[PDB]
Amino acid sequence: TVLTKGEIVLFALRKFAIASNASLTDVEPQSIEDGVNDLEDMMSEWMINPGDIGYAFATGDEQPLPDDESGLPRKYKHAVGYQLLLRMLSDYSLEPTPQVLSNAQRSYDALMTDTLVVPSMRRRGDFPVGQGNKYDVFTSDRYYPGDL
Amino acid sequence: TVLTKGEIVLFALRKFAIASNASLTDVEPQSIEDGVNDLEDMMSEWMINPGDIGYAFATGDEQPLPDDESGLPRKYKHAVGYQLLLRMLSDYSLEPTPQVLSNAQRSYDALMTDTLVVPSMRRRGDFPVGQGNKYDVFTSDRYYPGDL
Amino acid sequence: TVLTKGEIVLFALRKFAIASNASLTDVEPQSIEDGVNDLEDMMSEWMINPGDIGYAFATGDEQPLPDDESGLPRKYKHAVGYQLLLRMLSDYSLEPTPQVLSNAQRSYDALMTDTLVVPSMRRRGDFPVGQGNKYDVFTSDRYYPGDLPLIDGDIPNA
Amino acid sequence: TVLTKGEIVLFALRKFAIASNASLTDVEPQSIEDGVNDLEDMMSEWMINPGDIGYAFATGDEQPLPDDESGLPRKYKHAVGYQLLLRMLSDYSLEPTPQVLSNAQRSYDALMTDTLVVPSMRRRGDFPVGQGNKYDVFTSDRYYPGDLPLIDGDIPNA
Amino acid sequence: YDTTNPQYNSVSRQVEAGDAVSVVGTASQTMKPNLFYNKFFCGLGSIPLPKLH
Repeated sequence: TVLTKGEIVLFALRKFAIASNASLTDVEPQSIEDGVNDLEDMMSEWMINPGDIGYAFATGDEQPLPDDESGLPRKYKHAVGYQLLLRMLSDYSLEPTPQVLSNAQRSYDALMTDTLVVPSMRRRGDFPVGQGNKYDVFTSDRYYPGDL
Repeated sequence: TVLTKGEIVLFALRKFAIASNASLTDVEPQSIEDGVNDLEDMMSEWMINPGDIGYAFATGDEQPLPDDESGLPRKYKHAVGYQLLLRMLSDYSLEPTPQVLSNAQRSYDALMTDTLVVPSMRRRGDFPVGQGNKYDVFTSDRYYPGDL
Repeated sequence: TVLTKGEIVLFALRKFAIASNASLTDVEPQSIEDGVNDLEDMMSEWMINPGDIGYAFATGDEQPLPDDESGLPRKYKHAVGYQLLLRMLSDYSLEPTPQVLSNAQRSYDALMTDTLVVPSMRRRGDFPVGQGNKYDVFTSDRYYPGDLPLIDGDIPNA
Repeated sequence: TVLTKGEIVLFALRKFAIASNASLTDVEPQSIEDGVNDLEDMMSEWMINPGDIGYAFATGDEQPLPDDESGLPRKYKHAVGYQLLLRMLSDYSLEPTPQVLSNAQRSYDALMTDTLVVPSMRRRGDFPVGQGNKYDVFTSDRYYPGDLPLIDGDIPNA
Repeated sequence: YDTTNPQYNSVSRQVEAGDAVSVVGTASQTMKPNLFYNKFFCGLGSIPLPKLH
């Protein structure tokens, strides 16, 4: 099982009952390619605030196609789909429900939990190391190196 | 008495009366496959925040099936089913009721009660060890280890 | 006496008037079957927050049977039935009322007060015992016992 | 790859379904011209407060055309399109929705995070340098420069 | 044999494909070998152990 942009877009469309397999009415491929374009730009914009999650972009000149693989794990599928749903409902001029908002918030919090990393503050660089660290023989530093 | 994906999905659909014996409605095939793959994706997402709970995944390139053995413990059935119902209702655009929300919260709390850790913070590493422990002078046992 | 699972399920249905003895229309067998099933899932989950309360489970992977003996005291049936009703109301597309909620809360509190713990935390172990307790050479007891690990000559690290 | 003002305006129109490709089979050239002119003016305004982000204005004096290349990186187009949509919605007299407002807010906030500087506080200039910094041997003097220090000596005025 | 950092070369030429190799010794001989080394070739230490209470 490998996640694909088309699969993500279809999931986002189904989750709010705009279009699905069981439905008797279906949307033109223009809408599908607009959705995959929206996914591409949103995930390219995601390179700054949330960070990097392993998404694979179009190789320069080539346009994105739904049949290609994004490379994301199965874990981030709901997060990506819910964000795409929230960004795409306005196209059909609809309003998300509170339950949908809560589910999207929970999954986005899970994504932040996965991505989170906290730094550590190194010593200033003029801080003495102390006579107890054997700076004469064991360590060559009389003061901490600082940030690298 | 082992659990099955088909059994878990059916419980969720009956709980809001989308398909149940009390109503005269019968399961539609399309609703069941959606339940199965939604359950699998939700478990894949759950592999982070609630932690591993014993779910058995589908071997690569093979789609999950309702007859496959889930491997989940019996006690987690209500929690898993209620979370599935909450992330399912948007498909039919129903609205959860306060009692359903309260039951889901109760089941989630009960499930989370059995997975607490309380990491029990350890010693520092340069903290002196007193003379009451009668440490060995040659060994490096005058101070606490305080590491992995 | 027997306090059968089917009796508990019928109690839960009766107190919300889904179907009673003085009713022209009744529920079909599989509704009772699902009620008993949900009863046992709820009771199996109840082994975490409220703790074991003496429920008897089906051993030997048999399907639950409504006429089997639950094994619970009669002082628990109202609480069990009320908690079962709150889980089962949605299936019948109905919503709970303030009086039912208050009764369920009261019965649940009555059940809870019967299963207290009061862990009564211990003393440390390096806390000295006073010189007035007259400790001795052989029995030790100069300091309070603690976790008291059982160290074996083999397995020295652990 | 390449970002075109025409496709930015088309995205802005589609995101509120003023002229989409599924609901409606019509796009108006007057709307396109108004949108591209609004984008040009808004970028000219943005040149000061949020700072330059790499947009290219029309050289000379001929009016911009939708087929030209904006030069914006693809990670800014959502913010640009949303901020444009909010500005041009009055003409069709359609009020905006809270979801659209929230999405525009998040996109603009992300752009703001991408375009931060956070400058540091330089020394005053009359603040003495410590005796332990070894002046008269190192390049340091008794006092901080308080201005960009000389880097070459061939150009000593600055 | 590094062509970017020649400072650490310790052999005349690179081991290219098809070079001739051999194994020193005999088919299944068994023997007790002699040894020779410098002071700083190998190092040995003994970790002291803690007392069990």
